[PDB]
Amino acid sequence: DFAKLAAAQGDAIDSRYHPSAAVRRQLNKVFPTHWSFLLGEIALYSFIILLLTGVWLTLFFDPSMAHVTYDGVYQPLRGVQMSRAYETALDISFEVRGGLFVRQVHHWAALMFAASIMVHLARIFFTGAFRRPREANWVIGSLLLILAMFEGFFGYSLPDDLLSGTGIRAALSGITMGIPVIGTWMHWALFGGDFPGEILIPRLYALHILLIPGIILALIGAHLALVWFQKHTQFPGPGRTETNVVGVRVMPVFAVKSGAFFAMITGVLGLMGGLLTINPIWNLGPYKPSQVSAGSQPDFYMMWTDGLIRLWPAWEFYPFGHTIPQGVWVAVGMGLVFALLIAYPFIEKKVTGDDAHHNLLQRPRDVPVRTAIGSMAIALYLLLTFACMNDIIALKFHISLNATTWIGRIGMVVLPAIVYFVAYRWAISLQRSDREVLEHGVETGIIKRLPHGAYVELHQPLGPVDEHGHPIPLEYAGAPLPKRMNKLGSGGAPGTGSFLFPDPAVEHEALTEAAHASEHKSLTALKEHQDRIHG
Amino acid sequence: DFAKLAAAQGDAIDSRYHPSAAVRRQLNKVFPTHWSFLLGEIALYSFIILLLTGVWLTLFFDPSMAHVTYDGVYQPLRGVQMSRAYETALDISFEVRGGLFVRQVHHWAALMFAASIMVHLARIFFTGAFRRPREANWVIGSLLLILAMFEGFFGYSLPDDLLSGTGIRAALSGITMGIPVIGTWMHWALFGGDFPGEILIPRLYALHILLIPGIILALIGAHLALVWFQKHTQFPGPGRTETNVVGVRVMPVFAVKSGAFFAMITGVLGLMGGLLTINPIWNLGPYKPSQVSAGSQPDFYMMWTDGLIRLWPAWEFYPFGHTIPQGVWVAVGMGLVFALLIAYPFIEKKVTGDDAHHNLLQRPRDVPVRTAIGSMAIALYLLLTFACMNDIIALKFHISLNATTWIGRIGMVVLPAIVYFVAYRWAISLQRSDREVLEHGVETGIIKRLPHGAYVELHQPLGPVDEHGHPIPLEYAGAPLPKRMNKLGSGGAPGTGSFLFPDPAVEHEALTEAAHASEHKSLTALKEHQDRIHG
Ligand SMILES: CC(C)=CCC/C(C)=C/CC/C(C)=C/CC/C(C)=C/CC/C(C)=C/CC/C(C)=C/CC/C(C)=C/CC/C(C)=C/CC/C(C)=C/CC1=C(C)C(=O)c2ccccc2C1=O
Ligand SMILES: CC(C)=CCC/C(C)=C/CC/C(C)=C/CC/C(C)=C/CC/C(C)=C\CC/C(C)=C/CC/C(C)=C/CC/C(C)=C/CC/C(C)=C/CC1=C(C)C(=O)c2ccccc2C1=O
Ligand SMILES: CC(C)=CCC/C(C)=C\CC/C(C)=C/CC/C(C)=C/CC/C(C)=C/CC/C(C)=C/CC/C(C)=C/CC/C(C)=C/CC/C(C)=C\CC1=C(C)C(=O)c2ccccc2C1=O
Ligand SMILES: CCCCCCCC/C=C\CCCCCCCC(=O)OC[C@H](COP(=O)(O)OCCN)OC(=O)CCCCCCCCCCCCCCC
Ligand code: HEM
Ligand code: HEM
Repeated sequence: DFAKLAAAQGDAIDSRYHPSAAVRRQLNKVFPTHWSFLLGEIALYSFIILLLTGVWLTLFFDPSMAHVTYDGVYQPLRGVQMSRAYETALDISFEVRGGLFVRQVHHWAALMFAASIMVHLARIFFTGAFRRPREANWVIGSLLLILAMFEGFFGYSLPDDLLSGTGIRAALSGITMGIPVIGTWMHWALFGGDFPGEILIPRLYALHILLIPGIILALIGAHLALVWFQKHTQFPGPGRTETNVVGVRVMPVFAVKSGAFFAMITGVLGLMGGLLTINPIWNLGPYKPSQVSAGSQPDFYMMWTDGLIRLWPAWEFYPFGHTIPQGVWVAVGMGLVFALLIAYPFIEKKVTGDDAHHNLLQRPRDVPVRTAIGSMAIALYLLLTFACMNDIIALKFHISLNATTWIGRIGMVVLPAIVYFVAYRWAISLQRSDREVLEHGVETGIIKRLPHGAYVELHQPLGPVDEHGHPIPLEYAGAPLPKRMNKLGSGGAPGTGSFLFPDPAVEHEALTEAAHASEHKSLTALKEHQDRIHG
Repeated sequence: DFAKLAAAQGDAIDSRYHPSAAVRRQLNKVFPTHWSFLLGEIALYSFIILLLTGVWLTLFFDPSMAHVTYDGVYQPLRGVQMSRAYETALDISFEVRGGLFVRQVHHWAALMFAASIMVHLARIFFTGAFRRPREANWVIGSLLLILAMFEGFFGYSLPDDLLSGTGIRAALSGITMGIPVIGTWMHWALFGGDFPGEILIPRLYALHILLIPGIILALIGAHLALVWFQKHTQFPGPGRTETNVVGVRVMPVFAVKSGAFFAMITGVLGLMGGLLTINPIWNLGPYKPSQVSAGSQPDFYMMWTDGLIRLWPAWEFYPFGHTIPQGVWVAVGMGLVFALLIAYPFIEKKVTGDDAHHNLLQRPRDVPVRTAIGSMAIALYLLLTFACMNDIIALKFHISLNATTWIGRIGMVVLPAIVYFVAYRWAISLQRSDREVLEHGVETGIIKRLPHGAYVELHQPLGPVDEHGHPIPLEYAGAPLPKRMNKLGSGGAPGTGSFLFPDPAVEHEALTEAAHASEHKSLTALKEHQDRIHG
């Protein structure tokens, strides 16, 4: 008797505790059903997959520089001096069933985690989901993005490898040791001495399995709690105002679709862990200071820092008996990037002057300057990311390496400006398109007027029509407009039988009539709620 | 203008978010001010200190069996093959400033964590805090205790040492291989091979710094949330009923005293880490299968399992072509111990019939059978612990080793019975003493009657006095009774000046009658509330 068991367990729960009111509040909480609001959920799900795979990896990984001859199963690396970290990473890859798959899906989950954090940041920045409220949420999210970047940096550096060890030698050692006043002191305190210090990988292992992931988990908890109790903002729409949340309740629809999205995201990650090879450490021999490859790139999230290193024009300063290497330039650049990213909402509010409590998002077109600035920043980030890849770009796409380097150098001041101007004008022209649609109706097929040979597009007004043909122009309301009769009630009722065969006419008529009635009911409910709110 | 800054920050917080009602609820939450309710806080604080010191330790610890010659500073161990784990533990001890202190305070915090968990378990069990509302809390707390025990095991097993290594060899390896159908398979899965498998310490390091601490943190969060929302139970008292919490609010008093208690617990643990030497691994050479020591004990929280191993009388069964060693006996014993501990509240309610919502604690004297059973269990646990220590007990206290082993064997069935009987009768006699006080008043000095030579103790009634000398007996209300006029309004007004010199008589009188007024005001307020609840 499952129903009896469920009722008895509910009574027991509500007797031991009294969670009825709180649980009802959680279930009734309304969440907007916009697709762009699942971008953060992508990052959350990738983080969960990262945790689950990381536990499995920690069950088999041994962090240490203690030198060992492989004497394992991978023949091409046998009798070669390697660290225990590399040896156990190879053991995971080869001598543990499914270990290669687990580590590959872990690395793919890391890449998706970074990418989805970046996409979520784009969404919130361009839709203005940070101003007045949620500004602290944006701040902690920026901290979270930085932590994710460095977490992946320590992760793919964890198995002592030629590629990743070269990346460590470049960034962690050179940049740290070039910093003027305390650079060498930070280097020696991180590495327990010179660069190959015997504690680097154990320290990174601690940082990467417990310390940084613990902070990421705490900040994700704060992030989700803030989103939960500072009700999710929504785009302007029919019944959507600054003092309501139009969407679907947590229990029936939102919960099921979020769980299904989690399932699909982990399916994509597993498919890619299987079908696509990520970080073949067996190909990448053990780290040796004397050995190196030509690629020498970090993961795509640190690729912009690496590209900054490559592009910056070798400017070094030599004060009285001292040196200020080019590493400090990139270090200060990263510091500025992170400071600006963290402090943007406060910078934006100081500049514009808007401290009003904003709960309705604004379409990126409706804010030309901010969308222009975001496009400029994304252009700079892409420029740096491809500058880091200039080696392979030059190799495959036949362009001289010096040409790629100088293309990056010139573009990082030219391309951001070009993209800013183009994005600003593009946003304003999207606004102009919205206004033309508002004042003339949607466009359709052309008709030749009866008496004379006039051609008229035969528009379709979106609002009340004046006594004569032309309609009364509507006022923009911050919400998307239908620019194709395609997406309106025009040519959208195919025979509802099947792909191969029809259904009985009675069933088809019943189905289509019921669907039309449901559409009428939904639109009327939205219209009446909107009228009640604004009247 | 700190006041203005605080006001502006509060307004900004209440504008961005709306935490006014929730924060007021948290601040106004009332917590009973009984000392025994700080026992769980002791464990929580020791856990926090454990986290803080463990992060520092992981910054310097390298888990690996990779063999290395020390070549450090510690002269007595130079050129000796040791695992990198032992080498880095020695490096923490000697070659890191304060690393010895940090690891010692970490181990002392582990011991205090186990001890305070045990004391808190005793408190709740004997006071009946596990009844209907909080059996789930009891269950998760039992899981927490088990996790704490095993994490301490893995923690003092992390630095591969002679003592910890032989303890691992005995408990983990032997008792795992002993298990009949899957013992050897479990051993091979855990160690990745034979006992000295080269993944054991990395696996334990992961389990100990990330996995088990994560589960313990989640369970402590659930525990504290349950205590917070299922308002803390309280002992019977003047104004205390099953539907109220008499105590102090969170903000002014409880928060301050809890923070101060955490400070003092940290101070005790730091003082111990300084003055008392805990696990001096340097005296203990690196683990070798051949080297041994006479002591060979685990930490006190696993000493009971080790004592079970020692005492259980070598009963092995040999099915058709197989063996069932004596280790499986102890494995089943531990299983039974944990099962009974976790399932006691449900066992208690099945036995007694209590399905009532209990919010008033029971005095251990007021619940004899449960008090007797708890005393019997504590006696068994102490017998097992001292049986594990029987080696050192025999060495120092001159008792034959065989004599101690057989004392343990006989007493593990005799001492539990003796302690059960004694505790049951002791509880009933405490009840009898309480009723004697209720019916005769508190006892005082003797007086010789005027006409004849009778001697009367000159009692002091605690309630209304009959028309004649003898008082009207009061009804027992589950609250402690004052058996000394010491603790009542008698002999409690020393000169309030100072230790060496007096104060002006006007000041002394003002202070003393102010205190008298305050204490009688408190008594009257409690009395009025008690009368108001029913009257
Ligand atoms: C399994 C099992 C319990 C087997 C029996 C072995 C055993 C514990 C026998 C009892 C030990 C005793 C009390 C020996 C003294 C001789 C004796 C038996 C006298 C008769 C006992 C009796 C009924 C006396 C009447 C009055 C009475 C109650 C006297 C008790 C006297 C004592 C010793 C009280 C304290 C109890 C106690 C600490 C016993 C030893 C237990 C342990 C584990 C001590 C651990 C310990 C040791 C071993 C150190 O060397 C040490 C060195 C430096 C700093 C700290 C320590 C430390 O903590
Ligand atoms: C970026 C932004 C919105 C900024 C707001 C303004 C602001 C506050 C700036 C503060 C700091 C400064 C100085 C920033 C300038 C440079 C900068 C952004 C530095 C930090 C870099 C960083 C940590 C994060 C930037 C993240 C971001 C939003 C990236 C664009 C990602 C998005 C939304 C892409 C569109 C979504 C989508 C369908 C993508 C798939 C289509 C493809 C393939 C797009 C192109 C593409 C991309 C985007 C790669 O990242 C990439 C990496 C490695 C190999 C190849 C590719 C590649 O082909
Ligand atoms: C060789 C080898 C080892 C292979 C394995 C690889 C490995 C190591 C690990 C991966 C293996 C596993 C275990 C994969 C599956 C992971 C997993 C749990 C998937 C669940 C998805 C699934 C099976 C769905 C079935 C379809 C179905 C009926 C769905 C509806 C019922 C379900 C499952 C609902 C789940 C709801 C859900 C995702 C809860 C997540 C809980 C968390 C952390 C947060 C909740 C939460 C969410 C989700 C928000 O979006 C949100 C947005 C704004 C503010 C707050 C929140 C918030 O608090
Ligand atoms: C990849 C790209 C790089 C990354 C890009 C992200 C960084 C933030 C982006 C842009 C910041 C500069 C914005 C433009 C600032 C406008 C200047 C001005 O002239 O002030 C006019 C305003 C309007 O006032 P109004 O009553 O509307 O009158 C209309 C008059 N025509 O005045 C004010 O309130 C504000 C005056 C002071 C503003 C100070 C803002 C900067 C604070 C320091 C942070 C560092 C900035 C880094 C810059 C890159
Ligand atoms: C929080 C976000 C995280 C990110 C972005 C991340 C990223 C990465 C990446 C990219 C790798 C390289 C894998 C490879 O090269 O095969 C890695 C390795 C590893 N990660 Fe993480 N990780 C995260 C969290 C975790 C967690 C929570 C754990 C433990 C529970 C963990 C444990 C490990 C281990 C043990 C390795 C070494 C595997 C190997 O050497 O192949 N990671 N991580
Ligand atoms: C939660 C309860 C915990 C308990 C009961 C516990 C217990 C112990 C004990 C008794 C030791 C032996 C120390 C020595 O022999 O000097 C130890 C070692 C260690 N603990 Fe834990 N610990 C806990 C949590 C943690 C956490 C959270 C971390 C990491 C953040 C950690 C990291 C370590 C490390 C790295 C060692 C080895 C250091 C050494 O060998 O000296 N512990 N643990």
